[PDB]
Amino acid sequence: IKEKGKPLMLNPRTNKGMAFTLQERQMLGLQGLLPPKIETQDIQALRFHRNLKKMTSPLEKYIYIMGIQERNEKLFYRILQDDIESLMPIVYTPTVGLACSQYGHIFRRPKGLFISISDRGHVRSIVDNWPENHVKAVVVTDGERILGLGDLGVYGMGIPVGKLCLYTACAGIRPDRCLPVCIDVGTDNIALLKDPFYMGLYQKRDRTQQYDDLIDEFMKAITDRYGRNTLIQFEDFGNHNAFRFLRKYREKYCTFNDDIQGTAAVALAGLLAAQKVISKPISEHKILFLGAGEAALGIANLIVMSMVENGLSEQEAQKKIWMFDKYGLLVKGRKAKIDSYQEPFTHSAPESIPDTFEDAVNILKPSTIIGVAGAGRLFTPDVIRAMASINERPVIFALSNPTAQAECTAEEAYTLTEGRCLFASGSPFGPVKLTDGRVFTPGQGNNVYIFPGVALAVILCNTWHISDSVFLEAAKALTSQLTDEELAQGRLYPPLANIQEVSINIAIKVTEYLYANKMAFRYPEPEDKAKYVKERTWRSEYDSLLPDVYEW
Amino acid sequence: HIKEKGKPLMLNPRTNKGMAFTLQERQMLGLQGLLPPKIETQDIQALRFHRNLKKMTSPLEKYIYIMGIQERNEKLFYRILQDDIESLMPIVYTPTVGLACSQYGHIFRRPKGLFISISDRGHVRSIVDNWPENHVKAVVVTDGERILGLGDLGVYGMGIPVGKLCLYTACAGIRPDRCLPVCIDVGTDNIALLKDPFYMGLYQKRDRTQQYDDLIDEFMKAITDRYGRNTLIQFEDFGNHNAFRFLRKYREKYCTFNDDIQGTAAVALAGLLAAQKVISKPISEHKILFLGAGEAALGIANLIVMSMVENGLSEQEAQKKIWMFDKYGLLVKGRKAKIDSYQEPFTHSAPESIPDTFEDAVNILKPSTIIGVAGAGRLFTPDVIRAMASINERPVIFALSNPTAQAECTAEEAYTLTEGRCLFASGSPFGPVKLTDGRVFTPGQGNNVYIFPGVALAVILCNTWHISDSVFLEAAKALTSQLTDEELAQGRLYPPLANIQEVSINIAIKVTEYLYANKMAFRYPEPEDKAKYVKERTWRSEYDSLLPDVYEW
Amino acid sequence: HIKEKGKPLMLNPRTNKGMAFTLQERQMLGLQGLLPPKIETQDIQALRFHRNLKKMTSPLEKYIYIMGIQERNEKLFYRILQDDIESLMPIVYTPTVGLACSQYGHIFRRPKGLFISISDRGHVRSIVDNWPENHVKAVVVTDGERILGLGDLGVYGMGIPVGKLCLYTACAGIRPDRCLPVCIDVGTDNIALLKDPFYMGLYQKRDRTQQYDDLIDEFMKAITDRYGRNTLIQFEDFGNHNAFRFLRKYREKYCTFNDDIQGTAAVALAGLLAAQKVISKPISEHKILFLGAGEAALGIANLIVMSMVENGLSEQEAQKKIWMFDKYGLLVKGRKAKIDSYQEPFTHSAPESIPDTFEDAVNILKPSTIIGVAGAGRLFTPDVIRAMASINERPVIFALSNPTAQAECTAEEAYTLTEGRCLFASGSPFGPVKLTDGRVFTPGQGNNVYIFPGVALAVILCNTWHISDSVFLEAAKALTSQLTDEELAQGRLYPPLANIQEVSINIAIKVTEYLYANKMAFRYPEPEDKAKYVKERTWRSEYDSLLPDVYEW
Ligand SMILES: NC(=O)c1ccc[n+]([C@@H]2O[C@H](COP(=O)([O-])OP(=O)(O)OC[C@H]3O[C@@H](n4cnc5c(N)ncnc54)[C@H](O)[C@@H]3O)[C@@H](O)[C@H]2O)c1
Ligand SMILES: NC(=O)c1ccc[n+]([C@@H]2O[C@H](COP(=O)([O-])OP(=O)(O)OC[C@H]3O[C@@H](n4cnc5c(N)ncnc54)[C@H](O)[C@@H]3O)[C@@H](O)[C@H]2O)c1
Ligand SMILES: NC(=O)c1ccc[n+]([C@@H]2O[C@H](COP(=O)([O-])OP(=O)(O)OC[C@H]3O[C@@H](n4cnc5c(N)ncnc54)[C@H](O)[C@@H]3O)[C@@H](O)[C@H]2O)c1
Ligand SMILES: NC(=O)c1ccc[n+]([C@@H]2O[C@H](COP(=O)([O-])OP(=O)(O)OC[C@H]3O[C@@H](n4cnc5c(N)ncnc54)[C@H](O)[C@@H]3O)[C@@H](O)[C@H]2O)c1
Ligand SMILES: NC(=O)c1ccc[n+]([C@@H]2O[C@H](COP(=O)([O-])OP(=O)(O)OC[C@H]3O[C@@H](n4cnc5c(N)ncnc54)[C@H](O)[C@@H]3O)[C@@H](O)[C@H]2O)c1
Ligand SMILES: NC(=O)c1ccc[n+]([C@@H]2O[C@H](COP(=O)([O-])OP(=O)(O)OC[C@H]3O[C@@H](n4cnc5c(N)ncnc54)[C@H](O)[C@@H]3O)[C@@H](O)[C@H]2O)c1
Ligand SMILES: O=C(O)/C=C/C(=O)O
Ligand SMILES: O=C(O)/C=C/C(=O)O
Ligand SMILES: O=C(O)/C=C/C(=O)O
Ligand SMILES: O=C([O-])C(O)C(=O)[O-]
Ligand SMILES: O=C([O-])C(O)C(=O)[O-]
Ligand SMILES: O=C([O-])C(O)C(=O)[O-]
Ligand SMILES: [Mg+2]
Ligand SMILES: [Mg+2]
Ligand SMILES: [Mg+2]
Repeated sequence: IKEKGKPLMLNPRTNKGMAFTLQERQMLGLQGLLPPKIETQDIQALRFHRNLKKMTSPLEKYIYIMGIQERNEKLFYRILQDDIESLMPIVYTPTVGLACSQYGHIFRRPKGLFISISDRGHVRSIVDNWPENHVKAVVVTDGERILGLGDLGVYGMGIPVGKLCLYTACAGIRPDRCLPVCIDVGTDNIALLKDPFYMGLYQKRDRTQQYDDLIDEFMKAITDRYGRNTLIQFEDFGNHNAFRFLRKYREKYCTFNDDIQGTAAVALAGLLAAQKVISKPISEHKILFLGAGEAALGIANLIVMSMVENGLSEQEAQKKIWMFDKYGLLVKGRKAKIDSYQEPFTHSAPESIPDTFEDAVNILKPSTIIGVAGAGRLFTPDVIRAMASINERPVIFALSNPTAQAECTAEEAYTLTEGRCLFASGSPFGPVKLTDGRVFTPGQGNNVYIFPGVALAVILCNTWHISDSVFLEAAKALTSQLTDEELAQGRLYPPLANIQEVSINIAIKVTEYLYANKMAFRYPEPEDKAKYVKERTWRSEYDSLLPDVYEW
Repeated sequence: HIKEKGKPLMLNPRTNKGMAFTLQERQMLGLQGLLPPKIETQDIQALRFHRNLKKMTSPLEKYIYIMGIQERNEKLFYRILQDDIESLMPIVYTPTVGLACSQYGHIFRRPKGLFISISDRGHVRSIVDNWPENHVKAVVVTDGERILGLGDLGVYGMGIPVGKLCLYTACAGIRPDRCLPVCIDVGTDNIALLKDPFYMGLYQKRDRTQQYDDLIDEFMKAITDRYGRNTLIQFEDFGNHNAFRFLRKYREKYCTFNDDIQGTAAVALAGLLAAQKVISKPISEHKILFLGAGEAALGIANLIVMSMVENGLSEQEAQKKIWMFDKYGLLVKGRKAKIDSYQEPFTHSAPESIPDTFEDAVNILKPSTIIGVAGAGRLFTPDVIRAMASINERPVIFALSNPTAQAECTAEEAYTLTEGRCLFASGSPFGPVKLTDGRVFTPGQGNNVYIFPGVALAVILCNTWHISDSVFLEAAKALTSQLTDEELAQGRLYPPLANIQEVSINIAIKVTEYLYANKMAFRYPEPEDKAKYVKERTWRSEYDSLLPDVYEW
Repeated sequence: HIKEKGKPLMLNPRTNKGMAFTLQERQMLGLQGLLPPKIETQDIQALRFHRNLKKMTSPLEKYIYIMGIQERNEKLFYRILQDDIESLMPIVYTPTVGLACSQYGHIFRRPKGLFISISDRGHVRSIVDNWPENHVKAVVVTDGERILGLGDLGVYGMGIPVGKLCLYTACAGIRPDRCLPVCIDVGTDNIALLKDPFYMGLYQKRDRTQQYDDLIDEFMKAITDRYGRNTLIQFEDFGNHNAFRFLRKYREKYCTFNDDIQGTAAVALAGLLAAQKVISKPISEHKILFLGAGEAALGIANLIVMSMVENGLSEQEAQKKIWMFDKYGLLVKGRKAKIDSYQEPFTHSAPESIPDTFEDAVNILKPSTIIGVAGAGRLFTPDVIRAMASINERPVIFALSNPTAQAECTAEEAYTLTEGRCLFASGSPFGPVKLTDGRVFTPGQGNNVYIFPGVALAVILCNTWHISDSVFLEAAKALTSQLTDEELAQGRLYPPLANIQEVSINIAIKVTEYLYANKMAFRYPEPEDKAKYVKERTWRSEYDSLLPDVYEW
């Protein structure tokens, strides 16, 4: 450290609080600025857990926890490590959605970097104002699709912040390497345009060429300063923007879209867990999507990929996937629009065309339904019953976030199918106990299981581009951790409590893959990939700040 | 002008404006992108705070929130306090500060002052040199032995100096960067705190050896060696034995007063003088009974004596009108319970019947004014109050013990049980009391917050070197002289807390006029307009421009 | 963009522009008033420097002045060097750097690199972490045992790494903030320096135990642990024993070369190849006699062998054409004086008469080329030169020892005593020589300054991990291929120092083309235009704008 005195306490990266040793206090001029008491991290973690028990509302817990990030960074990640299953719903979905919805009302300090359309031509100067020099990972949003909550504008910054908290908490990616970015080009959210506390420009979303040119400039500005292999994770962008940006940049920059590719990886891993229980033939698979956007087309393309990898044709796989959007079932000649990514999953109309999603369950008789509409409880009791009628063990994935936007609950799923269904949710549900005393612990089909492990590997390997097949390996490495006990309880994913261990093992496997496929440019290639990744994880343990005094 | 730019301007609460950093400021000082594109006014920030607060329940949750602002955006903190000081005084000051000190270590996020332990001994100078501010003018110091009526809280007592200096700035516009809260940690005799794993002081019993005196000496020297021999040092919540002997040892050697003796003396008297204006009771017929013979008791009594002496009476026949009743019973000549030097002048020949209870002391001595400063709970019982309503047409009842739980009685039971005839003041805030007959009594708060800001400002601006007991007499006069007829007519013996800013400045003005008149001011030259002089040197909560001066040649 | 403003921008020579700080820059960055109202161009600053210099006498006074600039205004320093590198090369480099190192401690004002002593042992990491620059790409390191021909100068030798890295930037446009000069102090065997009170190293004799190897190891690890395993480490002036065993121990384990072996090998060869172009002497008839069998001797010999081997000859019959004559006399099989591993291939069966002097070795062996690398003075005597002019129509005479005093002979006495028939190169600079018959010979300087910049730039930009002897062979080819006919026609066996910038960049370009072709480059992606790639990444001496980006919304 180059600074001494009070600045060590005002900088949350360095502030240890009362856990500054007596030597550190004397040698760095902190003596008297701290109480005479000298604490351990274990005492601070305890103080935190005592105060958290007295708190009632999840938002109040979010303001407290996220407050600690701006006061004592080490302690922030220590309390996250202490019980991440407990705190995931608070720092992440669903509470982060509540946080974003009124970000401007709970604001205390900015977090991450803000690039506005008014800053077009000057984005380098902005990027140059970020104090950290060795940034390896960027999570960026323009706030247009923040979960199922729609266009929240600059309020969307809460999502990148949450994502990069989990980079560190799960994978042990260095916080000071992490850069959360919000692109502000306006918002079409009229409620926010008359909110006097809104933190963005008071304008409707700029959709001219200035938009595309701004994202170009942001991409050039980031890599110019930090490195051409700088990982840029796109999050909660609008459908149209999500896709064309992913394709326009995936060959030019080290990028991926968490909502398309990250979701695809966690969904499949869930379906591969389900298929290990069911053990049905790969020919008797009809997958029906509620929603035909980022998450739908993403998951679909990666299913096809593992089906092609595991037996049948590419054209055989696409006829097995069906999609029902806002306008009706995706069928050739339908009056409503079809984009180029929806083409492979749009089919010639069947005998009768469904009006509602329940009619589509009965007509198509699918073995698995997946909900990514962000449109609320559309896996109605009838849809769930009909799905349990048609299948001995139906697969119901209600992945939409947050909880209110979810297609159905864990209880609704396990009850109406009499404990037959294999269930995963995007937002976390607790264990379900049915009338006959059977306990079902639902798994969370959320891209939190992927993006950390993937990100760490891509960084540590100095990888330049991320193919769809990297998300296949993560999908395989996630399910390859699920034990027989955990699946006997109905979990299609390992427990959220072990997501650290899971994300590390995923990074190791994705590391091995990237090296074996000439995608790693970190010379020299390490022998023990396990020990390589494990000895490079950031730790929440306080470091020594004492200068090296010695001998002569 | 600022010496630093970039992220450090936001990490420093002295300089952080949040989204009130102008576009130009963001671009020139390298903040562009580090803040949301939104540019805000303090008015918008202020409004964000109030909507958040309306909306919390527990007073302690409000304390953690408001005091949090002081470590994020200092300007906004004081703007918040200024917007509605009466609302927030209960939260930042008595009683909620007591609740906060009682678990200071359970709610700790950042330190908020200078900590000088008994281990830090012979090295106090280097610790004072670790304080980042160069021009400190005002120290409030405690050892935590007498935090309100909550007794020995040790380092947990730091909450009190912090609160006091927030009010230096909020009431008198004394500059925060010139303010230094200090906690002297010599251990605590509070066994509950020694068993608490979150305690912030040394895990040891209160050191009462020579080393305690040697440490306070070294502190007084270290502070004045760095910041100046006329650096204001306010002693707060030190506990009877130490408060007095330190006041006397240092009052002529440094620029130092004890707030719990002299401050509370001045506000009590100002309350008694406001009471005199409605009663007009002949001076000879006055009789004051104190519940307690401690710091506040003896402080208030010495300023009453001085006021009586100034108005005709002699020292001896003024002291004869003051009785005191401590934990061992009434104070009379040759009792089993001890009588210290300061208590002797008020220890009189035993009456006919020596009372065992305080109610007996009322019915015997038949006092006109009753002052409670015991910190021992609800000792002004309904029967104590009734007896006062019987003996006196207009009984004066000052229940000054803090916090609210330790007060001798409420406003409710004072105004009720005297049939709205009493003249009442509390130490801790009470709301207006409506009696069955429809009359609405608004109780005034006899708390030293009405004194220490104005006096402190005057002393600082006048470069005063030593504070006489006579300054506090002038403070009391200055304070009561601002009480309007209409406010005295609703039962207020003090101006409302809502106006404590202008009251505090007016006190400061009057005290500077006095300090100059009596050749106690050492600021050259003497200004012509003392009102204009004080008013133009008050710190403002309005954001300063941080823009470099850019101009054409 | 800069992180700091105010006086610190002037106290840091990396950022100080002096009066070239624009009005806007002064006002926004808080420099207004700290600088004279005058605003200047680098052209005016440059002009101020040259008028001051024209006008000093002693070379050492010029060295103290120019090297002073590097610690005041770095941009201006390199601008100065760039304006006229040929003029100032004698002052900042050989020979005046030798004079400077010989009394480095008498002229000391500021330190100019990283000092790692044998006392600093097991703690080398913390010392490397004290260097304020985060992105070091190029280290030049010495232990001071072999500073030029001046031998063991200890810490006084630090002058040499400083000089080398100034030329990294001046010649190859390698970024100064990425450059780290290092001095390893393990004591000195120089008794004169141990008696000097101004000596800058430990007052102890050169430690030659295991701890010396353990320290160099720890240095190699500490540097690469912080800055990267492919961090270029140039070994300079280490002394025969250590130079070779460290080169071999580390050449395949780190990105490291020895400049006094491999650099001087490449420039010597480039000189010999330029000589071949005018003589066209059949390969079989070549015979090279070295005065010295040290670092430079063995380095140059190994690159000659490789060039001959590439052009048809075998290893054995190439080595048979190289003879060496050290301090003990000629090197032949089974002599009293020792023969180390690296010397064996060149140690041949004794001729008819074993010479006692070097002149005898010429008259016996009748060599076509004579190379002096003894650092032992004027050993190429008039009779040595005459004998060469007799034996050879066009004798090749390379007097490469540095500095000027230690050179084997001058240009004057080479061109004179061979009647302007010799092909000559010096290690230290000589002016043009006009003979009585009117012909004017311009001597070229066979000095490794022509190699280490270009090679270093290539290695850095190509992210090369290990340097093969073959890279230096390509450097030699690249260097001589820039020698024009007109320059070779005035007696230059090297391009002029005036053009060393573009020569150094062209070397770098050619070496990058080679490193990529032979899969030694690890910078992804491979660029299409290698010339454009190198040229667009050179550091420029032109001031950068330090203005915050201010713009309207
Ligand atoms: N669990 C996870 O890890 C994860 C990851 C990414 C996205 N999601 C969630 O998926 C949901 C949508 O994500 P997206 O990025 O695909 O959004 P999107 O805009 O790309 O896609 C929405 C799709 O759903 C359709 N739809 C909307 N309302 C409908 C209705 N009532 N009936 C039928 N179809 C309807 C739309 O027409 C569109 O095709 C959100 O709730 C989001 O938070 C979850
Ligand atoms: N309103 C104000 O401005 C203000 C200022 C200072 C102190 N106070 C309050 O006054 C109280 C005491 O302050 P202090 O510094 O004088 O304390 P202190 O320690 O100096 O003395 C307390 C006195 O009360 C007596 N006492 C204790 N218990 C008693 C009982 N049951 N019956 C009768 N007497 C009893 C003690 O013997 C002693 O004489 C505290 O609650 C404090 O918060 C209020
Ligand atoms: N137009 C105006 O508003 C106006 C006019 C004249 C002076 N001033 C102010 O007065 C100051 C001049 O200082 P000076 O050195 O001549 O001493 P001074 O004579 O003005 O003040 C006397 C002492 O009180 C201190 N002091 C003044 N204001 C204070 C505050 N708000 N909080 C704490 N301490 C305070 C000073 O540091 C000094 O030690 C300037 O900072 C200036 O802002 C303002
Ligand atoms: N970032 C810079 O500009 C900079 C400056 C000085 C030195 N260095 C580097 O320091 C290196 C020493 O270790 P290393 O980085 O090579 O280890 P490494 O090569 O094993 O690390 C591989 C990559 O992942 C990054 N990385 C390692 N641990 C990480 C973590 N916990 N979170 C996020 N990213 C992580 C590294 O920065 C590197 O880019 C040198 O190789 C040198 O190149 C970098
Ligand atoms: N021009 C250049 O680029 C360049 C590069 C490196 C070294 N040099 C110079 O070459 C000289 C030696 O360098 P080195 O590293 O090879 O030194 P070294 O210590 O490796 O060896 C010097 C050699 O010269 C021999 N020698 C010494 N005195 C002699 C004498 N009187 N007669 C014959 N031989 C004698 C020694 O025995 C030894 O073989 C130094 O002056 C040095 O400055 C020049
Ligand atoms: N138009 C232009 O002039 C232009 C175009 C492209 C890049 N650049 C420059 O190239 C750099 C990009 O760096 P990168 O991280 O992509 O590595 P890189 O691939 O450009 O360079 C390869 C290695 O050489 C180093 N390097 C480059 N120039 C150097 C110098 N002058 N001195 C010392 N070391 C040097 C780098 O740090 C890196 O380790 C930028 O700093 C930029 O100024 C300039
Ligand atoms: O409204 C603000 O800018 C800051 C609020 C806070 O720090 O609480
Ligand atoms: O206990 C600490 O040191 C910090 C606590 C917090 O920031 O809340
Ligand atoms: O500045 C100088 O000239 C010398 C400094 C020193 O000897 O330390
Ligand atoms: O953050 C998430 O959980 C996911 O990316 C989503 O958009 O629903
Ligand atoms: O702080 C106070 O309100 C007072 O000084 C007391 O001690 O009660
Ligand atoms: O520095 C030089 O010129 C050369 O490396 C030498 O050692 O003579
Ligand atoms: Mg998302
Ligand atoms: Mg008090
Ligand atoms: Mg050398």
